[PDB]
Formats: sequence, C-alpha cells, structure tokens
Amino acid sequence: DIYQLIM
Amino acid sequence: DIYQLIM
Amino acid sequence: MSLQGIHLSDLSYKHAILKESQYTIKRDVGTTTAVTPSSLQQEITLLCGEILYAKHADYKYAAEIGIQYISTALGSERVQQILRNSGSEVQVVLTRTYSLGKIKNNKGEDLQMLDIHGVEKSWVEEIDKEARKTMATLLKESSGNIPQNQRPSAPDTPIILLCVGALIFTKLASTIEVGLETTVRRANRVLSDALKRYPRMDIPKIARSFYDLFEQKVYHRSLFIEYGKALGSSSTGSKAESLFVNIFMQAYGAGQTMLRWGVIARSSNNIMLGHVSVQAELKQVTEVYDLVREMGPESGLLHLRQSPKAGLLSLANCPNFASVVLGNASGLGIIGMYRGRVPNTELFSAAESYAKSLKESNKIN
Amino acid sequence: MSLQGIHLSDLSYKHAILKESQYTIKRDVGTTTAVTPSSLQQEITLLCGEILYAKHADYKYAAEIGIQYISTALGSERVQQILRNSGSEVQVVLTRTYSLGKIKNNKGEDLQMLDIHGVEKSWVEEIDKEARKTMATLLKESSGNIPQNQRPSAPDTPIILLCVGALIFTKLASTIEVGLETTVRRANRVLSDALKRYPRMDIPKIARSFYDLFEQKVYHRSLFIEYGKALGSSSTGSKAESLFVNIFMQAYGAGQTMLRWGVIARSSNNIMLGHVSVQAELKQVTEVYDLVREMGPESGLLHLRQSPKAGLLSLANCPNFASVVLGNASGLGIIGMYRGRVPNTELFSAAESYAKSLKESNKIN
RNA sequence: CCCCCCCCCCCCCC
Repeated sequence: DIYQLIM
Repeated sequence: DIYQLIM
Repeated sequence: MSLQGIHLSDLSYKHAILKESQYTIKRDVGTTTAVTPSSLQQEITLLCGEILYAKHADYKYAAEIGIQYISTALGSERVQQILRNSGSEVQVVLTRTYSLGKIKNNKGEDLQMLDIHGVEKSWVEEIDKEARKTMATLLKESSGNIPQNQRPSAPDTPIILLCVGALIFTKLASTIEVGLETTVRRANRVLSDALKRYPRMDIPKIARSFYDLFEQKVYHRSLFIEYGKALGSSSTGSKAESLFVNIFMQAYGAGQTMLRWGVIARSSNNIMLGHVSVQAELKQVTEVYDLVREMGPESGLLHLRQSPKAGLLSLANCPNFASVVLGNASGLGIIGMYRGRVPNTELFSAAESYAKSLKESNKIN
Repeated sequence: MSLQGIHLSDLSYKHAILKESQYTIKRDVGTTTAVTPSSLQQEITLLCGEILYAKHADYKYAAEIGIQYISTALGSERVQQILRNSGSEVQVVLTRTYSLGKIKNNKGEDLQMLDIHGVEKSWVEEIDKEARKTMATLLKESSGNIPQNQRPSAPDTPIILLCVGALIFTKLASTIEVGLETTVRRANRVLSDALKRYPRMDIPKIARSFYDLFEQKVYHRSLFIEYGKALGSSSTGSKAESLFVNIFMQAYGAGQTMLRWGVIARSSNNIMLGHVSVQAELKQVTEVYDLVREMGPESGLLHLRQSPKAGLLSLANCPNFASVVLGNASGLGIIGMYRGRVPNTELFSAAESYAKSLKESNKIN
C-alpha cells in the first residue's frame, strides 16, 4: 500500500 | 418560503 | 596620487543584472483559477452581500468572492491578461450560473446560483441559505425596517469586503497575527458605517480568508493591485471606492519603512548622521535611494507584489545608518513596536537622545 | 621638459585584446546533457520534494534535479539556447515520462515517473521508494497530521533545493570545505522554515551534490545565473523565490573581495593609503576599477561564470595597496578568516593600527 | 596564475 500515497 | 425573499 | 577612481557601483550592477533578462520564468503550468464574466456582476454582488449580513459557519472563500467581483469589474479576459503578465501560467476557468433544482424564485424562474471554479458549491449554497434565513428572521422580528443599504443586494457590499481585504493587504509585509490585529482594530473605525449597516460581518474571519488567499495565490496580489490602479483612475465612484483607494494607497510603501524613516532622520537634522560611521556608509545609502529613483513608481509595490527583485532596496548592509535611523524614529516616538534589529546600540541611544531633545524643545528659524 | 607623455594603459589594452576576438571557442562537442520540458514541471516538483523529506543513502543527482526544475521554469529550447550562448556544444536531451510497470497509482492509471538523461533510473526509483516509505511511516505514526506544506508536492520544494544550491553557489570562489561549512551554517538559519517543514533533508549531501555539479558542468553555472536573472525579473513570486534571489545577489562580487575592501579602505580614510609606496600604485588601482566600469554589470559574475577573462580584475600586482587594504579591513575587524596574502607586513601593521584607532574613537562631522 | 572573510529579507501607526 505504498504507491497510492497522496503526496 | 425562505427562497422567495427579495434580497 | 588621488583616490578618485576607487568606486564600485555594485547595486546598480545588480539591478542591471536583474532588470535586463531576456528569458521569462514559467510557474503554475498546470494550475487553474476562477474568474467571473462581468455579466454576472450583480449575482456576485449579492454573494458579497450575503457574506456580510449573516453569521456564517465557514469563511473559506470570502476572499475568493471578492476576487470574483474584481474579475467582473475588470473583465474576465482582462483578468487572464493581468495574470499572464504577472508571470504565472494559470489557466482561467469561467464562472457559470446553474439551476439549484426545483427551487423557484420570486420572479417565477428557477433559482440560479453561481458556480465558481475551486469554490465548492456546498459553501455557496450554505452561505446563501444562511443569509436567507437571517433575512427571514429579521423581517419576522421587524417589518418594514429594512432599507436598501442594509440588504445584501446593496451595490457596495463587494467594496466593503474588498475594504477588509485592503486592510489586510496593507500588512502583507508583517506577520499574520499583527496583520489580523491591525485589520480588526482599523476596521472598527475605518469601516464603521459599513459595520453599522451590517452588524454581523465577521471581520476577523474575512481578514483571515483574505490573508490565506494572498499567500496561496500570489498572482492575485497583482490582480488586487490592478483593481486599485483601475479604481484610482476612475472619474467618479462611491465613498466605499474612495475608501478602498485610500487604504490601497496606504499599502504603497509596504516593506520599506527604513527608507521612509531615513528620509525622516535626514529631515529632523539628526546630528548623529554626522558620525563617521554613518559617513562611511552614506555612499551606499545614497546608492539605494538612487535605485529607488531608478525603479520609479513601481518600487513601492515591490514587496506587496512579493517580487523577487525586492531586497535590492534593503538598507540592511548599513548598520550604523540603520541604527541612527532607528534611534531617530525612537526619539520622535515614531518607532512604535517596529521589530527591525538595531546593530549599534550606542548610535541608537545617541540618536534617540538627540531626537528626544529636539522634539521636546522648540526653535524658530 | 615634462614627464607627462609617459603612460601605457596596459590593462585596457589587455582587455581590448581578449574582448575583441573574431573567433569563438568550441568545447563539449561530443557531449550531451539533460533537460525537462516545462510541461513536466509538476512531475519534477514532486521529485524535488522527495529528496527533501526522506533520509537517502545517496544524494548524487539532487543538483541535477534542481537543474531539471530550472529547465522546466525556463523551457527546454530556451535552456538549449542558454547553454549554446555560454560557449558549450552540449547536446540537450529531453526528459521522458515512463511507466514504472504493473504498479498503479491512486487514480487507476499507470504510475508515470521521470526519465532524466545521465541519471540512472534506479536512483530515481530508490528516491521515490524511500520517500513513499517515509511518508507511510509518518502517517502510521500520526493520522491526518500532514498539511500541504510538509508534503513533497509543495510548489516551493524545488526552490528549497535550489536555495541550498545557491548557498553553495555563493562560495564558488572558495574551497570545497569552507563552502560546505558555510552552506550548512547559513542554511541552518536561512532555510529554517524549510527545515521545520522537512526535518530530514541532508543539507551537507545536497550541498556536496551541487558543488560537484558546478565543478563538472561549468555551463550549468550560466544556467543557474540565467535562472536568477529570470527570477528577479518576475512581477511576482513566492517567498522561497525571493530567498533564492537574495542569496544569488549575495553571490555577486564573488572572487573580487579585494576590490570591495579597497573601496572600503577609501571610505575608511585610512591615512596609510597616502604612503608613497601605495601612491606609486594608485594609478594602476584606478585602472583596475576603470576596467570594472568598462566591463559593467557582468564584471561581478566573472568568477562565478569561471570566465578566463577573470584575473584582469586582480590587484595582485599592487602589493602595497593590497597590504594597506587588508590592514584596514583587519583593523575594522571585517577581515575574518580571509586567506589573502599580505606582501608588505609593515604597511599591514600600520594600516591595521590606524583602522583600529579610527574604529575605537567616535567623531561628529 | 588567480582566488580565499561575513551576511536572506521583512517587521510601527494611520
């Protein structure tokens, strides 16, 4: 679940 | 009748 | 023989470096902002008036509604042009009226509500409904006691909102706390007639909204300035518009109080200006003032526009001149709560003593 | 009958020799460099923010990412023109967005990442992965506690990276150790809001990366300078951009501190300037300052650009004037740890004694 | 040969 962070 | 005020 | 060729002129060279650039910067390439067609000017005035006469849960986009009124005043395409010339690649999105739903108005048509890009429709709907409930309560309590100038549809409500905006604008070189306190204090007096017409406009929250908008969208500052320039250039106007131009002109030299206080120190004949430490720096001081003269009228708007070129006008590399200037300001009582640092305490004390002696005594020339 | 016709004007002649050349020099003919099209500014901004909020084992290409942001702000074709006008035949290469693979983002599309020439894709993958892991851990610690200003996607993160780069740029006439120490020391203060927002940006490693980049790719110095020129000419900007321009002006007279200190020694009225040994050299000193005036505003950038023409601005052939200038600076206490050589020790001592005596006493003119 | 130090800015009142 690491590549869908909002940033 | 709140939306019929003249304003 | 003579020490005459020993001269540098570095600040003029720095300004020549900055001014003479043949490449323009590109910022905000994929961002968008909202404008309103001038046809909707009436429908934005009402909005600017509904923020004023009711106590609202949230004031997030009050500054945006003021900017929308500015957009109607100047024109949408003109606002595109202003933003483009400000150096930002923001793409304008146009405001659109939409039918609220089954709701019917007094004229028999559907109730049309404004749709502003970046401003969620829930906020506009809740402001509208809250103001309508407030007017219903006021009419129920008092019948026939509502004049025109106590209604949201009064033509100067956008100008009152933008007067609070101009108050917060004057303190854009200060911090948020000092700016908010100054805005509330000066709005209690300057906007006293407007506050008497609208006894429940939340000046602190509107001012915080305006500060937020000015920080987030720097280009809007330029838009604001254009409105002021477009307002002071009008042949006629209203008293609210004249008040707006007065506050806008009070915002002029923002972020450069040391230059004005140096002119004051010279005007007061402060003899500590004759100190050798100050004489060793008067050359660069005069060079900064010459830079001001070269930039011209736009030099005062440098810090308000938040121009990166601002900082050439800084007198921070003349600590003895700055100390004497601050001492002269303190002796006259001008300094107030100015937080600019004092490098040389001895010159500050001497200048303050001389300024106190000069102000207390009287002379005839 | 008179010694009036004895004169040489050798420094002006050398400048006219070097300047009036009909042949340009070609360098870097077979080489290539990377740029990013302005339309990818958002995509580069994120990357410039992901070097900031995580602790990375390797910071090799951070300066390259800052240059990529400069390229997006100026434009790829305009950056190619800049690098050509700097006198380099480097062939610009264009950044390409590539899909990572089977990995998908929150929007349901393929995760597109930047592909920069000369930067291994593995470095970009590891920077992005470490940043994502760090933010995942931070959100595991606290929920909903991350505002926009603490996120990598903040628009000013490239400007923060470039401000660390500009701090290392100010010390490009110094050594690597002094430059790194100065950059860390000054960044602890100047970039304090950024260091609060991003508590784990490794300023020493980013500064070493920028120093490296300015060593291998000298033409990028020119690019850097153009950014400053393009950034100080903008009507508006952010606070970080004003900070960048402030440091960029602080870099101006770099490599020529003896000229500034000689102007100081003239403004300090050091009596040892009147010593006959210095008097025999004021004519060539005046020729050096005349050369500065002839070169104009671009004379300050000569050492930053690493121009071969730099060194015509050297006062090293006037040892007694140099000794008196260094002594006057030492007496006033501004010499610091400057390592310039003092040829005449006696003139240095006398000048320093007079300057200390002048600074201690106070007089009114 | 040259070079070599230090340093964001802003901040009051109307």
